[PDB]
Amino acid sequence: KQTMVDSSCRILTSDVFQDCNKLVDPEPYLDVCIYDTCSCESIGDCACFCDTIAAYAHVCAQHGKVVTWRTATLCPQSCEERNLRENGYECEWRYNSCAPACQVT
Amino acid sequence: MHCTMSGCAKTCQNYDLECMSMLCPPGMVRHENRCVALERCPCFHQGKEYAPGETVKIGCNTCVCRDRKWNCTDHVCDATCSTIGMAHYLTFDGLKYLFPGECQYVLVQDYCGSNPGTFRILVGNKGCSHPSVKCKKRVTILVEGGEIELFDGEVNVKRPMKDETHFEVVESGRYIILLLGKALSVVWDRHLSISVVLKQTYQEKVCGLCGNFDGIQNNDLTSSNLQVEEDPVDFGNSWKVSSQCADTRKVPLDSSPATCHNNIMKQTMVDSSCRILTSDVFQDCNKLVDPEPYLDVCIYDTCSCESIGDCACFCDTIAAYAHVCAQHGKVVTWRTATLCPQSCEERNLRENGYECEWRYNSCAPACQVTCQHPEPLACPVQCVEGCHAHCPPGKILDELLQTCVDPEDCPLHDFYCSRLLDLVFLLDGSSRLSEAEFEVLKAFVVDMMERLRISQKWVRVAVVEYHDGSHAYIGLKDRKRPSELRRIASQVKYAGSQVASTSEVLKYTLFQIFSKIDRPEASRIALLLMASQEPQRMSRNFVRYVQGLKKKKVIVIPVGIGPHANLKQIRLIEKQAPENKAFVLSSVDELEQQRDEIVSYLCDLAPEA
Amino acid sequence: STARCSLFGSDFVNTFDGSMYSFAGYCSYLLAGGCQKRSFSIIGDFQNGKRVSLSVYLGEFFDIHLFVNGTVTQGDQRVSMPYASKGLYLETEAGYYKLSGEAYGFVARIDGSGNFQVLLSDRYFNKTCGLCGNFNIFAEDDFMTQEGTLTSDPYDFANSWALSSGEQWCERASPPSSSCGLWEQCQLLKSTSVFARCHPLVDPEPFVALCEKTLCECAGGLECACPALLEYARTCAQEGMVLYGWTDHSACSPVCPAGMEYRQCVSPCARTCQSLHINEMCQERCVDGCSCPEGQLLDEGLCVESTECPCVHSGKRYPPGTSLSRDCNTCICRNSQWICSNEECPGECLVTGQSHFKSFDNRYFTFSGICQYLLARDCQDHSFSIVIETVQCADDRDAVCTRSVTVRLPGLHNSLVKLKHGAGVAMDGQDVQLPLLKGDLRIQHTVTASVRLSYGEDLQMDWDGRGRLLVKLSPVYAGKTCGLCGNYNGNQGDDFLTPSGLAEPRVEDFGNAWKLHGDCQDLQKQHSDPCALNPRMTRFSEEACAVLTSPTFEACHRAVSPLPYLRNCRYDVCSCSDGRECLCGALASYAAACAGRGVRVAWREPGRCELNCPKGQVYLQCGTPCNLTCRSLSYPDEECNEACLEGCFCPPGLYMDERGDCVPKAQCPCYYDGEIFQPEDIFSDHHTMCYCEDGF
Amino acid sequence: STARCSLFGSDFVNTFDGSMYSFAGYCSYLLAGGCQKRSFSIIGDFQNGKRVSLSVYLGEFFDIHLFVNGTVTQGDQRVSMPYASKGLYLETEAGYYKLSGEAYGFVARIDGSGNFQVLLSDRYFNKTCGLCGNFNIFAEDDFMTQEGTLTSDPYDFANSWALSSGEQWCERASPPSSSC
Ligand SMILES: *[C@@H]1O[C@H](CO)[C@@H](O)[C@H](O)[C@H]1NC(C)=O
Ligand SMILES: *[C@@H]1O[C@H](CO)[C@@H](O)[C@H](O)[C@H]1NC(C)=O
Ligand SMILES: *[C@@H]1O[C@H](CO)[C@@H](O)[C@H](O)[C@H]1NC(C)=O
Ligand SMILES: *[C@@H]1O[C@H](CO)[C@@H](O)[C@H](O)[C@H]1NC(C)=O
Ligand SMILES: *[C@@H]1O[C@H](CO)[C@@H](O)[C@H](O)[C@H]1NC(C)=O
Ligand SMILES: *[C@@H]1O[C@H](CO)[C@@H](O)[C@H](O)[C@H]1NC(C)=O
Ligand SMILES: *[C@@H]1O[C@H](CO)[C@@H](O)[C@H](O)[C@H]1NC(C)=O
Ligand SMILES: *[C@@H]1O[C@H](CO)[C@@H](O)[C@H](O)[C@H]1NC(C)=O
Ligand SMILES: [Ca+2]
Ligand SMILES: [Ca+2]
Ligand SMILES: [Ca+2]
Ligand SMILES: [Ca+2]
Repeated sequence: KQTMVDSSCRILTSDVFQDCNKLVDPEPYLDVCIYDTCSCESIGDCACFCDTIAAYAHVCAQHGKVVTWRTATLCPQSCEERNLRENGYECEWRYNSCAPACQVT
Repeated sequence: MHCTMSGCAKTCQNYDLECMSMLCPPGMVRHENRCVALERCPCFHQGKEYAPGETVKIGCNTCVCRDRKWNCTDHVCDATCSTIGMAHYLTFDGLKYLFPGECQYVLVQDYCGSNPGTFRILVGNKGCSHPSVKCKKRVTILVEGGEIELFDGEVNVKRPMKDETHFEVVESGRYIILLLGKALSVVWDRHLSISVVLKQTYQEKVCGLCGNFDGIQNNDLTSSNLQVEEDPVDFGNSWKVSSQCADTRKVPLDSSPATCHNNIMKQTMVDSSCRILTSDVFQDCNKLVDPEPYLDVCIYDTCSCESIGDCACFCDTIAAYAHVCAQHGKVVTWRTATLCPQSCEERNLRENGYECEWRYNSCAPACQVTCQHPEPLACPVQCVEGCHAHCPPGKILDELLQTCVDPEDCPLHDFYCSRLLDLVFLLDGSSRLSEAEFEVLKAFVVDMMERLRISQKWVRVAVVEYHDGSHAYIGLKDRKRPSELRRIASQVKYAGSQVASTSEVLKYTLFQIFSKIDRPEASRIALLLMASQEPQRMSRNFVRYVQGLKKKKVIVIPVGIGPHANLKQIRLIEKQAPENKAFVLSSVDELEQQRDEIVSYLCDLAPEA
Repeated sequence: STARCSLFGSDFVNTFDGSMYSFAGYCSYLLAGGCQKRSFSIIGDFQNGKRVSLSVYLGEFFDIHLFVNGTVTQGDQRVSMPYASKGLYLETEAGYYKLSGEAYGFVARIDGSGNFQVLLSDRYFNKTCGLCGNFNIFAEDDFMTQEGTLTSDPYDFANSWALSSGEQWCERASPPSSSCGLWEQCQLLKSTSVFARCHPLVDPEPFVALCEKTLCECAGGLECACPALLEYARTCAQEGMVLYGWTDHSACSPVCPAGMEYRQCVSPCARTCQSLHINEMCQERCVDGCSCPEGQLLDEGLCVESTECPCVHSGKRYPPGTSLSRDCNTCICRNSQWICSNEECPGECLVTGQSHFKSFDNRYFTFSGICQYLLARDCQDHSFSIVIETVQCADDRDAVCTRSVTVRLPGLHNSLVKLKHGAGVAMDGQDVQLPLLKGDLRIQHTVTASVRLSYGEDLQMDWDGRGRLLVKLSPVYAGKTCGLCGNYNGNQGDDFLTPSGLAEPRVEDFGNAWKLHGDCQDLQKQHSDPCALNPRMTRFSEEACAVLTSPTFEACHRAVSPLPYLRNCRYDVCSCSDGRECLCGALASYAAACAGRGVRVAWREPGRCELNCPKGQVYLQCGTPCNLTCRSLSYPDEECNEACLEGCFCPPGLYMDERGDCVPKAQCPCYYDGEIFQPEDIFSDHHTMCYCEDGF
Repeated sequence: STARCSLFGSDFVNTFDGSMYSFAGYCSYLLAGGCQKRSFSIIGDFQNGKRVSLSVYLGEFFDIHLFVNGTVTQGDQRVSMPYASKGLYLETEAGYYKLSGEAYGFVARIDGSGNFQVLLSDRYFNKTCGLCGNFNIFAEDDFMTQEGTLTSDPYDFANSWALSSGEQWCERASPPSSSC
């Protein structure tokens, strides 16, 4: 199980993050990922696992290393609930690897 | 007896039952505190009331309420076997059981007993149980000389089958579908829960981890050696394909597997995680379907990969339950961004940019008309969960373009006895006949079944080895064709038992075959083709059974074969009635000689229509 | 798309690239693995220069050791073969010990002579290192050290790949001393036709050089040549040319298990006495090794004739002609298969504990509605009807049990028999002295003090007076029954049938549909696992009921599945008026099912559920009932065939009196015309003159 | 939006709805808890008529015992105060032994004299049962038995809420005599 949590947290060392892993150290966030994936074992998706990666992705985006780390299998976020509106299924919402903060609203 | 508290008439539901044993005119019964005619009382199902002439559907069958009872159709519906988890199977008969295993096992095959097999389906957990990947099962389909492997989410026809014109591979929602013929199909969840669907033309012909497709759950867990096992592990180990591979370890029911095994607290957090199956969205399905097996599977497959989110173990069990609910017509809107979400946005990120055509659906129709599938198919399922393209009217989906497009785009013998007879052949499966001799006894039975008008009218036949129990290979009520019945009679196996109780086979014919006379017009006769003595201590009831058979007007013909037939029992049968003519033979070799006078004696002792 | 390495003979190694060298090991050394990143490590273990084991380590999380004597160890624990864990499969193939990991992309073997070999998939081409070399087109760029240098010295290379551990820290090994009519035996590789076939594929010169080296090293006779010839033949086989004659064009025969013979191109998917046939869909290449002789078959590693093949059942082996039985049916072993009887057997409906049920068709369920309920009736001929009265049996709402039973017998002039709490009986409302034999009906005290009832041969019942009822029917009633115990048709799948003629998928609506009275509440939901309402009870309920799955019942676990009884036990102990009594009742219920399958369990002990007898009686786990009572002396011609059973019995020379006391035969009273006479009583009359002696 | 229960003096109980009675307990009894589904059970432990411990069970996954002498035990292991686990907090407040679970929606205390008190959030209004009563505007209807009937008798009520364990099979309590 220790090596399950370790290998599961190897997402932080995968080639999509390796560009960020120059400017930012993955090891502290990986240690948090170990601790959190001990609380939920999920290889593909659970809140503690996904949030510690999403926290690293947020730090990377603050270093300008924006990263498209999620997939339809790995920690998917689905916005399709917001598309269903008074027009029916209308195309406006999507997951963005980073939305610009505090847009005019 | 201190008491803290202190304090026939018939109603629509109770009228058929006993009186309470602890109020209306005759021919009348209460409903809603009013006396009413019985022909106006409702029928009950799901605990709900339905008026007479209301109709309900149960699977493929349907029933109308008639005189307080359900007047049903008699169809046999498409039976589904399913792998429902990492280590859990559900038979064609609905028996859920647990069987982990690292080897490759026969999920189902047609190659059962004497039957010439059309196909196999094989499954195994090869490459699971280690950190570096989430677990996936292999599948291997071996229909009519072909081979299709399903693995790593992909379909691979590794060998073309002898006639591809009956074969289709399909995808719908998140499910792969394969149609292997008019009567065989597969639905594959890429996350472990493999499923197989059979029409009524297969039934008892198939065997494997899926059990044998019939009404009878209790005759599943039949091993490949044909013995029913009390333990699912021993049953499943018998269906191991690779001879040298390790048998699954038998273990007690520890409170839960794997990550829960030490951790009772976290096991209760798994239990609460699985309570999605009992939430208000599922509770309407939980009337028609029992959530308990799928919840137990969810425990096992969340104690494997402890989660409240899409590990391959957990959300699979609820997707599978939702799928079964949707096949019962109870679609369940269970996924959310809070729990097991799916995103089809990668399908809308098209070559033109982001454009809506795809979205998740709780169930989309399966096997749709498609540029890859230009016409409808005999789809095994009504609808399935997952990503679906909501195309505008008349447009056809192209999967490779991931987009909606315009439909312009893209008799045997001279003796053939025909008279009112029920006939039973009782065969001495002791060691006193070798298998080579028992083949002659079988041939004798079969050739007499060439010389009789075998049917439910005229001559009915049963064939029964006893071998120290009783073993009907054919019963009088078996409506199969005469060439099929002769085939089965020739396929009667050989026990070679150390003992063969003549008395207990007489007991079996007296009480279980002739349980009631349903053909008062027919004569009924037993050929007791006996070749072994009983040990003396067993014989004590023999006269009671033969005289009971006389009371039930069954003629017993003792055909004593070889030196080891106990002549005492032969003559004791003759002593009951003149009709009970014995035959006594030095070997099976003169069974085929005496066959003429035997079969003619049967026909002399049976009346014309 | 594969390469092979081997460690063989005395000291020799053959790389994945066909470079050969000699190395006497004293450490354990990396043979192969991922070189830049180590997904797995394959380790050669040595002692005193000799090989002793091949060990595979997977990441750092798992390791498995396979010894040259066929012992296997996982971590530090010895494990029996065959074995499979963490994606490795460890097994016998062709009589030789095999260790496969093709998920990781390797397979390895140890032969009977102790030669190792390893095969790597092309996944590791130019990406592996260790004593087996670096797996690329060159053979001369092998000997790569862990320092990343080449070396001209095989011992610098091999010691560079030494791996110390907490078990031992290991010295740098060095070449052995040397001082060098057999030499012609090595020249077979060059001279002799079967070996000469392979010269276009494998150069003999290294193998004959190594052969001459083993002839220098080895103290034996001509057999000293054989490892080089064997490894040449295996190299040719890897290059795709099998040397079918090599072992009889030469004196060299490899070691094999008893009754097996060495041969080339043994098939994978080897047939056995226990294995179904793959009809050639094996789709894998043949190997060298041991085979059974033609027409003989392997069984559990020994060769046996196809006529000798045992059958397997209950995890055990039985010779052909062996008869087993399940209930009334018998199964006879013939060839690989059991010839199993197909007759219907007596149906045992049960109600027990906190209203747990077993159908006649063996379906277990729990219902716990409170009413009069129809348990079991002949719905065709109405020859009998059995009804149960269920009540709440503790403060808990989930504690519901049978208080009393009612049997209606229309054939017995519509008599009504009530079986009361405390094992009393009333007939047509009148309390009766229990030994009753009028008509087809018989009622009797069981040695358990349970009421037993019989109604011809075809119905029997056994009521404990404490809410346990067992109902037995003969196969005459098969398919005819109705009520909570179902239709007795051999199928579980329709036992939840109801008077409306449909099967309710909910046990609640099923049971509700059999309630006899309209003012009884419909059970809305049945709360399984009631330990939530008394959490104090759950720790004991688990710890105590786990005995059912402990080794004490292990003989029974394959005769009757314990799982329904364990669920029933935990429910009973968690939700009843005294969990100790409910524990003993649940354990007795499972032990009774075992005895019904002919397995007797010594489950009682001073720590739990001793069946303490009244004075003068003695407990027996199995005693014969038919000769216990003085009535048996008084009616010595009566029929009695009942099996040996658990209870309290008089000591072997004494009979049981009306007072429950145990008396010698001379002191038993006599029973005549249903009327009771003391020892040595006389009576004389115009019809008869009689006297009481020896209880008769 | 809260109600209070108390067990005080020698033998006395005060319900969430203000009904009061004497009960010389000899076992352990449900004071309060989720009645239709048991998220937690709050348990009063007695010996020889005296109170000895106030205990809480959370589902079946965790159990905590607080004694009138200030000893605390989790499962069967003694644990030092203050303590916090499974969303419970167990601490001194105003010199008195406090057990809080306002995530579950309750708090409980033992004072220096050994009087228990238990407080439920409005979450459990008309949804609780035990010796503390049913927590509704009515008070005459507090003596609801586990069997589901309103007894007139406080010992029938309290014994109806007795909970046995493998260590402690509950004898039925009955009113002690007095010279009064
Ligand atoms: C939104 O997402 C796209 C990719 O999907 C990205 O290129 C873009 O920078 C994001 N932000 C905006 C404002 O479009
Ligand atoms: C169903 O109803 C029809 C019409 O009354 C009748 O002929 C048939 O026997 C009924 N079958 C059953 C099973 O009730
Ligand atoms: C898709 O989902 C909707 C509910 O959002 C449902 O009504 C509909 O039947 C589903 N299928 C199709 C083909 O629209
Ligand atoms: C096999 O050999 C090892 C040492 O090489 C030893 O520890 C083990 O006991 C041996 N096993 C047997 C069965 O002799
Ligand atoms: C093997 O790998 C090395 C790098 O370690 C590389 O320089 C060399 O070209 C490779 N050889 C082949 C044949 O791929
Ligand atoms: C009853 O029979 C058994 C043998 O079946 C015998 O051992 C026992 O002594 C007998 N009992 C009496 C009282 O004679
Ligand atoms: C507190 O009371 C309990 C119950 O009498 C007892 O087991 C425990 O030892 C006591 N602790 C101390 C410190 O006296
Ligand atoms: C309390 O709950 C019962 C149901 O158990 C209900 O009938 C009653 O009206 C409720 N009373 C109040 C005041 O909410
Ligand atoms: Ca079946
Ligand atoms: Ca090389
Ligand atoms: Ca049935
Ligand atoms: Ca109140």
